[PDB]
Amino acid sequence: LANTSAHDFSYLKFVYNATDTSLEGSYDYIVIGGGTSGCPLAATLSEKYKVLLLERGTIATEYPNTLTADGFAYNLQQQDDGKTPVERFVSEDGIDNVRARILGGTTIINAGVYARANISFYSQTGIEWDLDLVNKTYEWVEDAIVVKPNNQSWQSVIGEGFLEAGILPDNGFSLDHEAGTRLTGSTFDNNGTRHAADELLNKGDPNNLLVAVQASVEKILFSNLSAIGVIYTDSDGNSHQAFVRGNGEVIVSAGTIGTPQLLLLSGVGPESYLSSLNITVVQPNPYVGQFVYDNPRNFINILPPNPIEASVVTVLGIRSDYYQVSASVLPFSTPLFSLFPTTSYPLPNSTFAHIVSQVPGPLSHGSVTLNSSSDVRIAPNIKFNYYSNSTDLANCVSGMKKLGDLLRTKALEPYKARDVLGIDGFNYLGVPLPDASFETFCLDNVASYWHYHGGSLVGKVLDDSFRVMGIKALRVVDASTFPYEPNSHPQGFYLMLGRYVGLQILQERS
Ligand SMILES: Cc1cc2nc3c(=O)[nH]c(=O)nc-3n(C[C@H](O)[C@H](O)[C@H](O)COP(=O)(O)OP(=O)(O)OC[C@H]3O[C@@H](n4cnc5c(N)ncnc54)[C@H](O)[C@@H]3O)c2cc1C
Ligand SMILES: *[C@@H]1O[C@H](CO)[C@@H](O)[C@H](O)[C@H]1NC(C)=O
Ligand SMILES: *[C@@H]1O[C@H](CO)[C@@H](O)[C@H](O)[C@H]1NC(C)=O
Ligand SMILES: *[C@@H]1O[C@H](CO)[C@@H](O)[C@H](O)[C@H]1NC(C)=O
Ligand SMILES: *[C@@H]1O[C@H](CO)[C@@H](O)[C@H](O)[C@H]1NC(C)=O
Ligand SMILES: *[C@@H]1O[C@H](CO)[C@@H](O)[C@H](O)[C@H]1NC(C)=O
Ligand SMILES: *[C@@H]1O[C@H](CO)[C@@H](O)[C@H](O)[C@H]1NC(C)=O
Ligand SMILES: *[C@@H]1O[C@H](CO)[C@@H](O)[C@H](O)[C@H]1NC(C)=O
Ligand SMILES: CC1(C)OCc2cc(C=O)ccc2O1
Repeated sequence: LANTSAHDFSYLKFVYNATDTSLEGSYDYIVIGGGTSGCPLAATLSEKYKVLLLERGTIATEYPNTLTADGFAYNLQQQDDGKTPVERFVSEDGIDNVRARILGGTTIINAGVYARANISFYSQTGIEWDLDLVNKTYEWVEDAIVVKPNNQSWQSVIGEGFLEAGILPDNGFSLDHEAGTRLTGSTFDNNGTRHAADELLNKGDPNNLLVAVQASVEKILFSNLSAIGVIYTDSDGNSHQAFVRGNGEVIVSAGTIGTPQLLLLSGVGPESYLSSLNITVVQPNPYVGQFVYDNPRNFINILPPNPIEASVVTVLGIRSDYYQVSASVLPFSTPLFSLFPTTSYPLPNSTFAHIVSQVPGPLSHGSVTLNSSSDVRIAPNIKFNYYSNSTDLANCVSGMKKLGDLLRTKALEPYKARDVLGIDGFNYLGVPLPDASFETFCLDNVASYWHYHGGSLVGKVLDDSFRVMGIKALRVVDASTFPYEPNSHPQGFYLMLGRYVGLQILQERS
């Protein structure tokens, strides 16, 4: 595991403004999106080959509140001016949400929880994974940016509570997604310093890796149909081109939202849809931007009568049908955008525990469609269809019942306002817990867990080597690739995946 240490910006020695036309030319690899998967992918490829990583956002030093645990709230409170590390959006379901716009991607703005994929996930996918290498790649990530968290009083309360509520066994400290209660890893260190995917660029070869920031990739260029390069615009609005050469490849790592958007803008997607927008079809595929998922977050907020210490989430309660955590949160008068599903939600006057359950899968899905047929800076439309699938609603009911059981534990009893027998002894911010009343509560108070995925699925858009079917020299590696979560907290899987696929590409080519 990593030690406590300052965020390592050594890689800035090979980070350039996209305004620099001398970045234009031929590379072995172009990676689109310097995010969770993109950074370790570009770093891994750079060991042997000339790599250009293109990121639309700027560098994290521009936004210092990205670099500490106590800055997390600030980035969600900050208004979206088009340059900030948090890009705000609202799904067509009406649920507020955010995505990253910064070098390091969503690892620079997230809640830092680190876990490995459920070990059953690999065989569920039917992909022929090299499982030894998957595990070597987790250790490569974890040695760089993951710590064993110190004890935090609220996380310890919640962990005792989960165990008392029957979320067994006690797994102690473990990175594994397994049934029961555990302390997991964190990408915040014990000093509260954020570590992130951008630090994995420090593993790249500084003679082979170049990173362009404020590089907005607008189109994949095509040739036996092959990807050959990209068009990208800089912060001044000028256009630039970069190309791959020989046996090289373009990899799209622009995320659940960015990947399908760029594929559609490039003419890769459903024929009738693209034809309807007068976008010339390069490669018809009915599934680009289809099977987009957002695992529901359902929650209560308790307001203890005595202050609790704020905490980062480290203690997880895992069952097959729900994944539960709690954060202890300082009061604020500026809302954290997407913490609550709309801007019309009460402000907390005192410290509160946000007590949460996540629906696995989920089975409900929607889509990403273009808002503009030309401008990548215009966010696409996204709809998740929360609770359209009744299995999802059934699983939320089970989770909400378990949060009921948690509020009844001796662990939580000291946080009640009134020493009465029932959970009405708590004071709530927003809607308290109440099968039909649990269904209404699930449907009406749903928020994003922020762990959205899909839009470029393996088995739909991609083959088992993450290649776009029908196109040579084009891959996709990010959270657009899988229809189900790998675990409760997927950043660990997607960081591993960038390097892993990087290694498969180098092997394929060797
Ligand atoms: C607020 C929040 C909290 C979270 N908390 C946790 C947690 O604690 N633990 C956890 O495991 N998971 C957490 N997640 C989820 C997890 O962090 C993400 O699912 C994962 O990081 C997604 O990785 P990605 O590579 O698919 O996307 P990203 O990391 O978002 O990378 C995509 C990159 O592409 C760039 N980009 C997009 N389009 C273009 C373009 N056209 N040209 C150039 N660049 C482009 C973006 O700016 C971005 O940097 C959280 C998510 C959020 C939003
Ligand atoms: C890139 O250069 C422009 C001036 O041409 C400036 O406005 C911008 O802030 C620079 N971006 C970065 C990331 O340095
Ligand atoms: C990979 O690591 C996990 C623990 O995360 C372990 O259960 C599993 O046996 C390992 N698998 C292999 C193939 O080594
Ligand atoms: C962490 O500290 C808390 C004190 O609140 C203690 O109860 C808990 O047992 C500790 N956990 C471990 C694994 O040491
Ligand atoms: C597509 O172009 C044709 C002209 O060839 C026009 O009739 C039609 O309205 C256009 N559709 C859109 C959505 O631009
Ligand atoms: C792990 O994934 C497998 C297969 O997809 C599933 O059967 C199991 O419920 C998951 N375990 C947990 C604890 O989520
Ligand atoms: C673009 O987005 C807005 C809301 O975000 C939506 O209401 C509008 O109709 C969208 N346009 C298209 C063409 O999808
Ligand atoms: C829910 O999802 C499964 C696919 O995983 C499907 O069999 C079923 O039709 C869906 N249920 C509903 C209510 O649509
Ligand atoms: C549990 C979850 C979703 O994640 C982490 C988190 C942090 C804050 C910080 O102020 C507030 C709420 C919150 O919620």
